[PDB]
Amino acid sequence: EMINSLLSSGEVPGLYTLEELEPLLLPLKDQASQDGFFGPVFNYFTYR
Amino acid sequence: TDIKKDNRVTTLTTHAGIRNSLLTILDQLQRCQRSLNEFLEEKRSAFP
Repeated sequence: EMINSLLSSGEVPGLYTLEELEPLLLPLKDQASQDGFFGPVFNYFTYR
Repeated sequence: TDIKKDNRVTTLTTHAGIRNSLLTILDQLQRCQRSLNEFLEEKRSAFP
């Protein structure tokens, strides 16, 4: 079921918490700014 | 265009979240400046 989700969507649900996404996705805002991808940082992480 | 609609000065306090729109427009202009560096050096080599 986890592999089914990670195939279909791109995320694994209920895997990370909320506090463990900003010090990890924090180095992605720069390429997020330069590439043209908008919205929050987590959609860019899922797209990568 | 929305400023052309209503020109009362306190409408900018009450638009639909303009703060991130303004900051992102400023940041993208900074980035197109960094893209324009090369053309600036071309015109500096053109006129002494």
